[PDB]
Amino acid sequence: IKKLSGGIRTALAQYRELAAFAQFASDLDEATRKQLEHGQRVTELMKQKQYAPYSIADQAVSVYASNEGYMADVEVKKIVDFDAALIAYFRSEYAPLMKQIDETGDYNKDIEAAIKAGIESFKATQTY
Amino acid sequence: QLDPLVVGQEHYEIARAVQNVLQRYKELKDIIAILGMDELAEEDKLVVYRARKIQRFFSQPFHVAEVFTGAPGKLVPLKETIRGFKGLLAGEYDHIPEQAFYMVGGIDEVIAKAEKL
Amino acid sequence: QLDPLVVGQEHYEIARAVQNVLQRYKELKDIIAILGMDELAEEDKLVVYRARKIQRFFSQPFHVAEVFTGAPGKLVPLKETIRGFKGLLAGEYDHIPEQAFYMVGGIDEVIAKAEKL
Amino acid sequence: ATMQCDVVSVKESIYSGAVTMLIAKGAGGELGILPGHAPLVTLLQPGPIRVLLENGTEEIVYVSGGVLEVQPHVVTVLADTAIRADNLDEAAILEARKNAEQLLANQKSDLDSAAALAALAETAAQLETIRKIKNRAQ
Amino acid sequence: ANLKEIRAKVASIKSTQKITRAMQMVAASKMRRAQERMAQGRPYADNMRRVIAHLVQANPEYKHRYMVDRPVKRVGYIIVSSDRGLAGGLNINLFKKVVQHVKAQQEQSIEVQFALIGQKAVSFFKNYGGKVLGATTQIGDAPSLEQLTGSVQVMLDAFDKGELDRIYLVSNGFVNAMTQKPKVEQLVPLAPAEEGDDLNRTYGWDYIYEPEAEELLNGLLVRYIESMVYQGVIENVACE
Repeated sequence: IKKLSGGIRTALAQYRELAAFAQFASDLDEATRKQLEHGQRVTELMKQKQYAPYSIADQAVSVYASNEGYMADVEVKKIVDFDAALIAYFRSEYAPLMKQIDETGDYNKDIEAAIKAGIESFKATQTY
Repeated sequence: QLDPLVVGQEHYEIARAVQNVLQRYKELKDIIAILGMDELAEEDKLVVYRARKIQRFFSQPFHVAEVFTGAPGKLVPLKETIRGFKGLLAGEYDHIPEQAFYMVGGIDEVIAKAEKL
Repeated sequence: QLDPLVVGQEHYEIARAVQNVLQRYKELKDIIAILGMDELAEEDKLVVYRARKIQRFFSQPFHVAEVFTGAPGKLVPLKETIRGFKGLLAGEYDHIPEQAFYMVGGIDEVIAKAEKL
Repeated sequence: ATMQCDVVSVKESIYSGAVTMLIAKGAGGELGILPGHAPLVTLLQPGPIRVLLENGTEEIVYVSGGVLEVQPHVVTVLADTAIRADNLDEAAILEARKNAEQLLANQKSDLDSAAALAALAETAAQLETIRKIKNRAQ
Repeated sequence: ANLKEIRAKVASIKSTQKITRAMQMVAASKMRRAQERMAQGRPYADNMRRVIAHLVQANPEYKHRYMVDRPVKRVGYIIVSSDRGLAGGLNINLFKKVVQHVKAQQEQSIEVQFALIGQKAVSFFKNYGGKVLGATTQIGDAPSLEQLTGSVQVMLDAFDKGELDRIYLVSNGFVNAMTQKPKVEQLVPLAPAEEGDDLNRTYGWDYIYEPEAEELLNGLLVRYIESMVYQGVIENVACE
């Protein structure tokens, strides 16, 4: 959590700085446009239902997926559905990694590689 | 009491979509007064007719009042209202004239009006 | 005493017009300040200039204030005041600089001070 | 040997490269280009321009009228309206630019109006009812 | 007191000032983008000047009307301005200077004919009246060769009948990124300017022409003056 929170922190900061540019979307520069898109996506990612006590494994998976731009293609309207479906698929298929993450919370090259491989797998096998 | 768990998911979706459409109607008036409809072609006009019939659909004749109606029942269940709003949002009644929506209780009544005029 | 039955028609109309112009300028002040002055309507520019000249013309040197400023006092009959204000509101003095309306007596002194400038 | 073929229009110059063969259609009609030709100026009919490079590669550009100018050392053709003539017509291509320009103008007008007229007036709407009551003690 | 509405008003003013500065950045970006078109209009004028300079040097026998001057009794004006407002004091100061110019011309007992480009200009010119010869509107960021033919066409077809003698232009001088000085120069009475070139490097040969040179020459002058109007319009857009 400590090693992954910084990405969402800087994303929300840069989105809040230029919140007034979301009314043109026509001729703004490439960097500003990308920053606006990422800010919109992350601010839609923070949407949370009620009585849904996320553990740390799904939180980490979703945050890592958002950090590396693996959810950019997803339409902003269906971001919640994509996130929920991805979390459910990971829970159904990759259970031992979730148990290991929930038990200890450690981080390693192996954990990151496994999470990225699972995300790449979910990119095709499961449709939201 | 607009929790989707208790009021129904369809109820929540229809209510939110209708409110957003009405908000789109609300914002268009200033731009119309400034520029007009020269910009708004094939866009934001469909919302104009849809929210016109939406605003006219809230009208309802009242039982105790006798000055403007002959004590009509019009005590339709919720299901009729949700079904009608869903159908109007979908677009089956988009081509129906907007002035047939005044003083109507149910979808069957406005359909009978529309085929009458 | 400011009613047409006591002071006559002309006095009442002059006073009402002066107060109306001053109120309009006070209204325009804010949009003049925060925004520019170019975007204003031409009538608004005329109103601004006339109001500034009007508040300049209400100053007068007193006899008992000669110690403070060193200038002799002036006494103005009200007929000259009505003449000058009617001329100002008509638009006859739209070319006179607003500096010539400061600390004078009648409109003749205004003309002399403007010419000397 | 080759010869730098400079095409220029009022808006922009779209091509400038060394080419060897230039077949043009003047007032008399079709006429080619070879090195050492006597310089001349000729009105070009509203058609396309065909050239073949040293390797034989062809470059096609449309010109809707213009005056020619070719001479053994420099080559320049001026055109009022010119674009690469992938087809005998260019309206179906220029309409996209027309749509882009019209859309940008309409959006810019909307943005200017919404950003300025409503917002500044709303800010300037009510300020004096507070200034007039600064010294109040109630 | 109404303190709650004071904090609300302060928040509203802050938000509007933020969007105001954002609009300033957008305007700066558009200014830079338009400034990027500052260079491409010159080579056409250079080639056209060179070819007509050679044409007149080789055949200095017919003195054409477009680069000669005759006694002046009527002149023409061209105005280019903005389609909307909030463009600063640019258009109004430009029009103050041009009205001073025509007032100075009035003492010589000569009237003027003009056609303009811009909503503000037609509005303010109809608010005081005059003689107009055309109108245009809604040009936007990108003016075209075809979108700006009417004004130059009416000026040309008025001058060619002897009704007019000299035609000026009215624009704004983009002296650098943040300066402005209005300018007034003639277009139709083409005066010899920087004509000393191509003389020392004159060529003993001459081009050959299948038609008579007259149609080519006057087509060249038409090309020159549409380049003038295009350059003026884009320069005014960049300055505005």
